[PDB]
Amino acid sequence: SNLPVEPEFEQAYKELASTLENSTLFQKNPEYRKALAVVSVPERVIQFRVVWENDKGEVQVNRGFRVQFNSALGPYKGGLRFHPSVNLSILKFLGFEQIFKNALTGLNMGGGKGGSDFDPKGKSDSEIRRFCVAFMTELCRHIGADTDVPAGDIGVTGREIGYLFGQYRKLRNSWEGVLTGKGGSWGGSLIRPEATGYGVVYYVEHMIAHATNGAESFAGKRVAISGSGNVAQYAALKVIELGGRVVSLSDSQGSLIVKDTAKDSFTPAEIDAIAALKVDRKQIAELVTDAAFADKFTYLPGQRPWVHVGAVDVALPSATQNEVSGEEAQALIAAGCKFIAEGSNMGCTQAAIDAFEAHREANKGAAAIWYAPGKAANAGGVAVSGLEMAQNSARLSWTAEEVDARLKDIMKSCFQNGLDTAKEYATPADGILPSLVTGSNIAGFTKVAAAMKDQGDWW
Amino acid sequence: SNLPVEPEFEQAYKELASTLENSTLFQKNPEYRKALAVVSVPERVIQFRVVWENDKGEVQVNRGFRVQFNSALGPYKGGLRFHPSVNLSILKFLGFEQIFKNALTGLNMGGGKGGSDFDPKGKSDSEIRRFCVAFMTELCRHIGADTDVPAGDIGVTGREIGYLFGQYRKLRNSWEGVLTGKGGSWGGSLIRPEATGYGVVYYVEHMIAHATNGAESFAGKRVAISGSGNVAQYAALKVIELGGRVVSLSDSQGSLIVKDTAKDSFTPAEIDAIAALKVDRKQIAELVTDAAFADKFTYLPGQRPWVHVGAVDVALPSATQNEVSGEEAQALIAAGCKFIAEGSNMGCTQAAIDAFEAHREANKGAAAIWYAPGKAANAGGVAVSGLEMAQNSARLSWTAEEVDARLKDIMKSCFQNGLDTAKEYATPADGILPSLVTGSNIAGFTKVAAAMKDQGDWW
Amino acid sequence: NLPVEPEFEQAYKELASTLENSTLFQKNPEYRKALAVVSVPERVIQFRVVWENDKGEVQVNRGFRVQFNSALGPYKGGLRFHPSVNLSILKFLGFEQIFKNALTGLNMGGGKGGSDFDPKGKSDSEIRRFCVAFMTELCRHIGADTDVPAGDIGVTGREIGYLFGQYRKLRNSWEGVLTGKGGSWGGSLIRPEATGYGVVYYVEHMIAHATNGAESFAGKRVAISGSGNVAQYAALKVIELGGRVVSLSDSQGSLIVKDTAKDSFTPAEIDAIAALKVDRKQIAELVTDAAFADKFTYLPGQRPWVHVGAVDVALPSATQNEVSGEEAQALIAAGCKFIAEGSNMGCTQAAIDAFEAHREANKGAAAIWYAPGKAANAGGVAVSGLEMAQNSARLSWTAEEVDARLKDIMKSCFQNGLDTAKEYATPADGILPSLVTGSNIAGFTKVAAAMKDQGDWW
Amino acid sequence: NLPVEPEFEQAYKELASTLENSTLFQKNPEYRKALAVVSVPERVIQFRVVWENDKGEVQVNRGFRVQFNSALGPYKGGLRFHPSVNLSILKFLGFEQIFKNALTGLNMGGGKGGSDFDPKGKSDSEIRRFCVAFMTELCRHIGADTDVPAGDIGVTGREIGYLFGQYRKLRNSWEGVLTGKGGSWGGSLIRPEATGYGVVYYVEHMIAHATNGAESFAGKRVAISGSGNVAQYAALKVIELGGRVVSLSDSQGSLIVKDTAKDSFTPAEIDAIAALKVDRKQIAELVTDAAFADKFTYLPGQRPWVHVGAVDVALPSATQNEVSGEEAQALIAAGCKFIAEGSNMGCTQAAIDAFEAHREANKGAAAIWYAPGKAANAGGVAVSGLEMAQNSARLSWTAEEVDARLKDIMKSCFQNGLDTAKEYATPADGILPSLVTGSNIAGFTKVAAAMKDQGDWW
Repeated sequence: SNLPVEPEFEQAYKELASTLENSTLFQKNPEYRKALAVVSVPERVIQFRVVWENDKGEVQVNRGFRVQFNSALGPYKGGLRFHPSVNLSILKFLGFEQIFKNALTGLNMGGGKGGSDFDPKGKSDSEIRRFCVAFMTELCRHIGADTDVPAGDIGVTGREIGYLFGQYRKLRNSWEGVLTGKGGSWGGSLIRPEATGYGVVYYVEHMIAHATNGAESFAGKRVAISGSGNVAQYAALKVIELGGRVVSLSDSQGSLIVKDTAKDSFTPAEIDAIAALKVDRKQIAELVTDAAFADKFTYLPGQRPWVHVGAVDVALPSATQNEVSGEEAQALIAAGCKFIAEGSNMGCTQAAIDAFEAHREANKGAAAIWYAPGKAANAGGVAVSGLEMAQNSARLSWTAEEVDARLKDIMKSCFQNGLDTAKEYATPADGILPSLVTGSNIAGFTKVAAAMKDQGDWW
Repeated sequence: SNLPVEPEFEQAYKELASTLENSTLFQKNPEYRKALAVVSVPERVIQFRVVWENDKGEVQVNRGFRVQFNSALGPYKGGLRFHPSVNLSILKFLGFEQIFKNALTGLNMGGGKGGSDFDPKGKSDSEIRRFCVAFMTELCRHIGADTDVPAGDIGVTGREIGYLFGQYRKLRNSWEGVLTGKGGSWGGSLIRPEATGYGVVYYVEHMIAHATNGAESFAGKRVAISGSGNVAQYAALKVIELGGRVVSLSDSQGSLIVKDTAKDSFTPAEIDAIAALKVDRKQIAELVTDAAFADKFTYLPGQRPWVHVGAVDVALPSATQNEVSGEEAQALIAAGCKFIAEGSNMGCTQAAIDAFEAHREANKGAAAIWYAPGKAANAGGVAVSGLEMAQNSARLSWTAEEVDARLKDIMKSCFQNGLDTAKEYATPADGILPSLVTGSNIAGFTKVAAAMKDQGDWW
Repeated sequence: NLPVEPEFEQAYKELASTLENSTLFQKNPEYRKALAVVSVPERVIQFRVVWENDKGEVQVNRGFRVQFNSALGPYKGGLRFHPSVNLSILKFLGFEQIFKNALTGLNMGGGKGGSDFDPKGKSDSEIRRFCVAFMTELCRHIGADTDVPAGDIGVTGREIGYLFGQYRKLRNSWEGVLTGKGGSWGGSLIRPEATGYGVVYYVEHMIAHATNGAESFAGKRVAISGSGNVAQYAALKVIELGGRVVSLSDSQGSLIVKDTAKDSFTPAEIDAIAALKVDRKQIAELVTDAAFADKFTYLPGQRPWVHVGAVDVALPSATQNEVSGEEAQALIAAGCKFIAEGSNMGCTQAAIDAFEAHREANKGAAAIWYAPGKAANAGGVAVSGLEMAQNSARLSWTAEEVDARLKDIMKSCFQNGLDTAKEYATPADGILPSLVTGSNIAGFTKVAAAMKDQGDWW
Repeated sequence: NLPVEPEFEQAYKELASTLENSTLFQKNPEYRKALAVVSVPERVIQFRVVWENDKGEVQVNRGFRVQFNSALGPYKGGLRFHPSVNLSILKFLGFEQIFKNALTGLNMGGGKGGSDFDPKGKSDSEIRRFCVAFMTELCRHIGADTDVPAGDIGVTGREIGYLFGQYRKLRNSWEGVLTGKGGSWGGSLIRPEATGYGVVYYVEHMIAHATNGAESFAGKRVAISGSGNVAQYAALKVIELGGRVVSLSDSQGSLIVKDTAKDSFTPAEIDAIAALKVDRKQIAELVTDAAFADKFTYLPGQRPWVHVGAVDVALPSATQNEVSGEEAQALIAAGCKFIAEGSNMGCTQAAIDAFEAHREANKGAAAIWYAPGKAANAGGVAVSGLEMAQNSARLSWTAEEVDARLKDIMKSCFQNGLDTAKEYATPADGILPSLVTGSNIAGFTKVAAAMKDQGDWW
């Protein structure tokens, strides 16, 4: 060809094509291979020079980017990354994946990603404000509430969303849902901190409902969680609300586990204390310096929770990538684990995923461990961005109760899109649970592709 | 300096600064003094020539104005005034106050004010239409549903909102929530006539709930109302709905009071009759020409209701400015009055306000009379403007029931913002009710100020 | 209910007075309605300007743009960054711009803007940051067909640069949105020389009418004040025409030729004053050299008028209100016969009233003839219109082409003011027509008439 | 983390090198900061282009627009439809356009765009469909004050037509949004002749400086390559000036006069090569007639340089990289003293380094003098600016008016490059100043300086 070398993007494309080729989609719909060629070239890319002033009064140059990849199902939606590795290949990879994740939710959102090679590390607040102002001066003309609604990602938190929103308001002279992850007083949504964690649990509550034909739920279930950030904390609290017991949490240095995994659970106050050590970036281990905690928990330095919990029913890896091995996957299966969902991204290794799915194909219905990818089950952050834009449109804020109930419905849509897509295009044997991984890898594309066809984007 | 002389604006600024300096806000947040310098200079002022034609075919010149003061929490929101005194000083004063009132509600609304030195007095309907058309020809380019949403005020009623909306539609070729107080068939909201009056009562129903830990409500309470316009009429009807008894109403010429303040109440039919005398601009006194009314009410010419009602529990001044003196405030306290809220603006004199708050600091909890300023408790008109814009956005009209329930929730937000701000920055002694006047004077600024900071408008 | 704007109210009052004291409202009585419409600005934008100083502190200033009148063209007029700036002062300066711009004969409306921002003590980076903040809001109200601002006190080529570059980044368009631009990004030749040449061009036409062609600048002694581009190019033009330049001055004092009867500044001397002024130095520096100190007297703390001896022409080219009523009577006693301004509002009202009373009392060439700034000072504003014209043609005209159109403009301006005065302010036979009243009427009727045609009034 | 863009990175590197090897950064050290800012595009738009071929199949191509720099004007530069097109190649071509456009002295920024769409084998209807699809997205980023694209390889009058008509339908505006337009819908006279005349105009100025006016084109033997509008109008100009044209060529071979010492192509011969080229025919066809075959030798598979014998001037007017380092040393050995390009990037870097080393080793008229394309090749881009100027005037100038402004432009371009070289790349006494280094510096400092004034860097 003459095409640029884009290894991250070429790999994302190959992965999706590889999933679609392996299913029955092109056997039944051979013409959808054309959809694949079309969708894989972004509708629009803006690259732009960002000049800004540092604390020493010195001119600085960075590169700014917005990949507006697809808008068949709604306006471009997707995060901004401020990281010195950022380039078009990486944003094309992330933006391409964001199309199909947003689509998988059921919400009217396209896909996109942007950001900068700007490095937030070592920068003052004012440097971050000056760059945000310089960045949004160009970006403003390509985005807006009905066109493209960016959000946070690596190096873009509430602080940068703040500065970017202010500059947009000042340029466009308009108050609108142009960004998500806004502050609560200026168009933010309630249930945003809780979105991903709560969403993980609503997703698996849909899995438990389906697998067990309604006979079981989270009430009395033993849940092994890993990690202790946003996702782990709010997933724990939702499990407790639904009458489940969380027997573990972990940070990078070890696992905190209830000594009695038959009886006991983290309480909401124990989660608050964990939350208050994380803010002050201390180790979970530190809690067993007090007398109350030491009596109720074992701390296991350097250890993941999976082999140490005993009999468990649900596993919510919510710490990091590749945090459940093939081995500790067998250990969960052996322990009678029936539900595992990724709070984290790519949380399960290929070996762990293979073990779960091998088990799903050799065990009928409720006797299978059912695995759900993060793409599907950590989509709660995405769902609540949709609800922030919905609230912004009418400029009327919902109650926590209204936002929570809609997030649960949206997670039921993520679950049902995955289920239905598996049943059509990766049809399981009689009595076998459809593959929530294959379902979820395919569901996005088929909706985007049929929509592009209806809209004349391919024929 | 070189600044223009703006006595009304300099006074509004001094009053807010004086409230913030007297609290603990700058002791805990000294950097918010910068927010004060920034917020006090409007983001944008448009002044513009208005040329229009009178009934004699003669050219007329007036001045048109829009102060777009603040938009950190939403699009500019605030009334239009057509009055021969109008100038930039007065609109800056009103627009500045509107920022913090809208903010106090919890709704995503900035603040603004505009209008004209045009004098509606003696003008024909067609003159008012010609001026409205000439006025909106310039104003249209600076406003719109997501930018700036004006409304009514002195000299701008449904009639002028009508003409202004028509001209905007004709200029912009768009149907949108660009104005509030619209006609019911063209984007108006239900519960608009009832907004302020109903809102007054929902606010105090929140005060009664808090003060009495839920043990009391409006059911069986004796309520002294003054005035007989919109506010008094709908406040009365809401009190009756909630099982309360309204023992009084008044116009400029005297007070109509139930002869038996232990037993009796105005009924909804007696309010209809009062409403039908007001439309035909007659005096409440005139009702005691009939036999039924004379038997049930005493008319007291030239008298306010406050000393003449006996034992009363709630007082809703809803007539005019400075309509409850220091003296008639002691008389309400002595009568066991525990709740007073301003339906009217500045309804209580400084002396009355001081008496209420002196009583609040010397009496624990439910034994205090609790006073709420109009800024807080008459915000129902503002709340229903928010709900009109919400309905306009989707172009789907709510039921009276849906609008009423949301107004009650919004009034609970006005109440809670005032409470929480008092508890933080004017912390009462143990067992003392937080100051709803101080709370409500501060709550607006702290939300606008922290939002400006998040958005980079000051640092 | 109106706010008190002294400066504006004064300028409206003296314009009213010039029109009342004429045949205008006798012949066209309906034109009284136009004065009341013209006097209220079509549009005013006031805005918050938040910017960051070199210590990283948040600073807050007020931005303004007065869009006074657009009957004859897009709004046009300078920006002023000065701590005295307010709406009152900009309305006053903007009201004037309407009639100045009108008198060039080009399609330019009138306006004025700026900020109470104080350039004094500010670094180049603080100015760049303020200019970025300022244009961020201003950009949505202005444009090459809407409103084309320019420089003034505290807004030089430097600020015009930073304002242009921010307008270009935000609007993503390269257009004649601002005048006074650099030679390589839409600037005009003759732009440095425009006001100074223009006042001389105008005065040339005065001397020809007053003497029926019998005198010129040739052999005239010319007192000039100031030492900037305006005083420099006014002097170089006087010299080219055979006149003698007897004075220049800066803020700290005057530099006068010892022999004001026969002697003169040279182009070489002018070049060295300009050399000093790029280096921010005083003209006093020069009588420290022996050659200059023999030719010239330095007068600390003085303007030149009282100190030049007998003189024929005065061109105030320094600052506003630099010719008092007393200094005007001194110029009359020194035998001065022609006075027009290189500086914006150089002459006080007391000075203008002295000149006009002298003109009414002295037949023909015996009178001192004053021309108002809206006519004689319009050389820069004229070349600002030719800069717009060059930007819209996408070409840069030669210095000779710009200069040719400038000469033509200043002649049509002189002629309009004289002919208007002869029709509506008909002087006593042998009295020089009022170029004060002629120009005021000429500029007011051209605006008022176009407003009528366009339905701004009836 | 940056992507590898060889072409771009090479062009940045050789520009850096020319600036380092000079007094520029000694005199103006702060200008180093500008090189790093100028080198990153202000804006790049990449977009999907979906279109339908003659079998009704969906096709997908990549569209680009690089908006490199707009300090000096709206973005300006051609579109290329060629299957090799990518962001790297367009950045390279766009970076060059900044400095080419700057050197015309008109207000034009720089840019470049196009598509990997392959016109080869495509019908007129497929091209129309692709042009409609392409402009459908491109239109929102471009405009007569924002970005004015033009033709290049694979984008001829035909594509400019279809692009213009789609822009007009979508934007509902008739404006100078594109250059290279047809004579009846905003096109310019001299647009066919612009690049060929322009290279000759520039070379005229070279021969005059190198010989201090003692030689001209008169009696010069001129080897030309190519047979398009550029080679045709370059030849007709050389002939008008008394020069002799010894070669033309197309892709399949050269056509050389047998007697390169004394003989020449005629205007009549040029007319017939142009007759053939409208009919898509080879220049080889011509020595099948007896008259031509006696006058001329055809050389299959050859460019002319090695084959012309002794020659005085070389004008490569065919394609990029058509003068290797070897062919450059052959031109030096044949006694060639002046070389400039009619074709975009005709000379290889190896050729340019040979010419510049020869210039540094040979005093005065003994040196071969090479002029870089950004200076000598800017005739088309110049007339593109005059096409914008005509569109904004709403007039069509005569051929003589367009030609007059073109001569003036190419003279100011030559003079800027010579004077810049004499200031910052001062040659050894009797050495010809580097028009390579002079032009590079001249074009970089005009852009860098306007960027500074406008606050793009400090």
